[PDB]
Amino acid sequence: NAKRIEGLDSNVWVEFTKLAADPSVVNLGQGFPDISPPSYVKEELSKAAFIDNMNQYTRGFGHPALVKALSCLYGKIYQRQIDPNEEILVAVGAYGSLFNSIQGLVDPGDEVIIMVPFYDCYEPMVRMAGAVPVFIPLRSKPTDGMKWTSSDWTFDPRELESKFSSKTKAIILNTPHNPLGKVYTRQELQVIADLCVKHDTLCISDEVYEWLVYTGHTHVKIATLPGMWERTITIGSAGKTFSVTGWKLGWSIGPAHLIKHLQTVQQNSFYTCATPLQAALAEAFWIDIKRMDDPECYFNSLPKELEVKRDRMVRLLNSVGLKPIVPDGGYFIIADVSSLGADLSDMNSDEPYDYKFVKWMTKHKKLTAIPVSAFCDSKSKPHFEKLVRFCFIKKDSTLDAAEEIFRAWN
Amino acid sequence: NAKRIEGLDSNVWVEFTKLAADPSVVNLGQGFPDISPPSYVKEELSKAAFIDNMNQYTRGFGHPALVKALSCLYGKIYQRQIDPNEEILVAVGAYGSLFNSIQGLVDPGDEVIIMVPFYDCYEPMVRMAGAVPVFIPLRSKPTDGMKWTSSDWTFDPRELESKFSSKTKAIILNTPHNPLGKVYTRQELQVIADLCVKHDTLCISDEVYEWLVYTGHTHVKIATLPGMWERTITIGSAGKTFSVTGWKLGWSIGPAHLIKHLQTVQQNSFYTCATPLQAALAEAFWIDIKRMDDPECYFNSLPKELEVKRDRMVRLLNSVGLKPIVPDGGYFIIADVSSLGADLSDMNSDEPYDYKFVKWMTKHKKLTAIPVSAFCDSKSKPHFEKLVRFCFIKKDSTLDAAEEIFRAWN
Ligand SMILES: [Ca+2]
Ligand SMILES: [Ca+2]
Ligand SMILES: [Ca+2]
Ligand SMILES: [Ca+2]
Repeated sequence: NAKRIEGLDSNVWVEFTKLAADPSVVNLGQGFPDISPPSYVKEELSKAAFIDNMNQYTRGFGHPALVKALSCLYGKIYQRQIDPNEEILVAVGAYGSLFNSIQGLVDPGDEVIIMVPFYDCYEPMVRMAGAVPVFIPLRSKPTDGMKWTSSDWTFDPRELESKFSSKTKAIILNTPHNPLGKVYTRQELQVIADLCVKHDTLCISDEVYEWLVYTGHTHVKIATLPGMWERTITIGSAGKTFSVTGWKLGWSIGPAHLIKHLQTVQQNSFYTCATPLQAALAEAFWIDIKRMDDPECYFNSLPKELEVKRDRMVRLLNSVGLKPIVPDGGYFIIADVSSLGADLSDMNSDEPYDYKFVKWMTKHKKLTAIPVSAFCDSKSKPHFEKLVRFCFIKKDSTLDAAEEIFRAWN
Repeated sequence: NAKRIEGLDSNVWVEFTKLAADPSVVNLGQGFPDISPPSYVKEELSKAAFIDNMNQYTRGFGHPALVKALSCLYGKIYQRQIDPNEEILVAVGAYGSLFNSIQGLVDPGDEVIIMVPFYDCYEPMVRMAGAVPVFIPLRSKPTDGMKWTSSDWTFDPRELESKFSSKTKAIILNTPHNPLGKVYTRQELQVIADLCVKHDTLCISDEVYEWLVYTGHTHVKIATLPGMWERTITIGSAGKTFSVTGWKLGWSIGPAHLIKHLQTVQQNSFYTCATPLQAALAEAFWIDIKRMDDPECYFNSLPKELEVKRDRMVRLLNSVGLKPIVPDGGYFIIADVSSLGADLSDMNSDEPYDYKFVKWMTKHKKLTAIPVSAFCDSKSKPHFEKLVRFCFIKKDSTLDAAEEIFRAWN
């Protein structure tokens, strides 16, 4: 194997599929919506399937109708004209956008700052570019008294400063956050932005859950803050926007001098994305761009729908004494498990607590979830190994089955 | 920009799409079928769109249904049990497969051997992995007096051997060849295998056109030669197989100890490919796998439809004193332009003759083609710059429109 990939071959994630394969199991593990996608999204793929051109090669950097849709949508959000050709790159999901960003912008021996826990691909991507990941953890503050929330988790601004050096190339920001559900505050984004302009670094901003923020919170884009447009790449995703995870289309939005470099990676890796999916997606975006101020709009109706399910899941978790962190955004909820019965001495292995716990819960209680330490650099794992992540973008019937289990739990 | 991407940002192929901005111009340039895809390819994409699961994430290394079909198809071809999980990897086109191969197996300072002319992504992919491309040209033999064919182009076994050394990691082989149409002989393939075995090098075999061989020629896979299975990655395409170029799905077939590395690259770049495309494709495969001896099988019916279109193009090219090289395979035809009225004063300074001629033919005859020099390293262009490539995977309307131009040439 080539050197750039030494030690990047870990997949405990096929293990988590194996656990979940048994069909008498309620799988609340991986982020697999089992709700229907919007009808019109399915319809549009079908319509595009029957047009010959829509089955042939389209523009390398994104299908013109799609990048037209995206520029119009984000134009509104940024309050800025966004250039469909120079300031957007369409790629194989947000995943591939992250790849373009890091491969195009990051050099061997560069430092990249990562907030732990992190969407897990951030570490191997930075190492493959020959760069050094520099970890800083989220820490929790005291609670309001009533409930534990995502907002009770923050970073230490002075600790963050301590991470930046002349070697810092970039920082990777993920908001709304996976796995916490944290919606970063304008004050938190201002601390980060301060350090990027101060240190002349870039910010890679992973905002795939931009539409899933709940009551009392607002998605704020760091790229919109003073001095940040020049230096930010902001990444979105079709899968997350339209509950169509199997489409694997995402976008990078930022200034032309940075998008250039992303574009070169794309050109030299896979060249172009699929035409029918992009065609269809552009129609779907149009359907929703035109009704943004209605509850009918998918950007509004989905978080309204999901918030109910969030609250249902909180209660269910509480009903067995798992201690839930109610999320500000996204469609994951994390739950501390330590105050349940520590049952695992006899499961013999130096695997972190939560892998063990999840394995136990799958065997005995017929429910799977994800161990939060799967989202942690090796030195950070002990500080998170009592934490377990559940996904709730599920239909009622699935949550019912989950309810069946928690009722019967004792 | 990251050092890895330095001077790999040229796409002279954007000037070519600019020449395609038709003031009523018959576009015979890029490999863009304008025949309809098989009706059932389209049908299956639509059916898939309506299944909720088919719109959500699938196995990262390739949709189960798809890897199974590939396994059964290619097992019939290789004469072996091919493991659908460990010996196949599904990627974003064959383009993505090549990228998987180079990033997975090639290190800085490795030498990779390429044959000129070459599909043009080969050079920058090699360079982006920090390796050094080593070029060997194809050369003409004396013709049989009667006609010029792809089989009049060959390599010199002694010249090829001289390009092998201990720095050589791999050789990229492309058969049937693009742009030339050459279906490599068993005798030719034997020379490559000998050198790969003697030198313990890899072979990356790009075989996207493997179904497009015309009468009096057979696709043979180097991977099937004695000693080659354990050292070859062989690449296929959804786009080329089912005339569906915009679907961007391709696969690498080969030994576990090589595929595991390609799997790593994919896992840290794009992760999973589109579910509905892959679901649909699997079903298309099953349809044709079950009818392989029938003239209805797309594998048989397509080369048959195309041979007629090739022959038609040979006449038309001849009809105006463009000397065509008849291809054994694929859907491109190269023609020698040199002995036309070959005077082009309008464009000064020596960027290549074929670029000037393609620009001339656009403006004056409303026909585009691709200049062969664009598939050559800088030292090789002079030897190939009187050659021009035309695409004939075109509906009768389009070739009728072609006839009218050749008719009105003189
Ligand atoms: Ca190793
Ligand atoms: Ca502008
Ligand atoms: Ca700096
Ligand atoms: Ca050797």
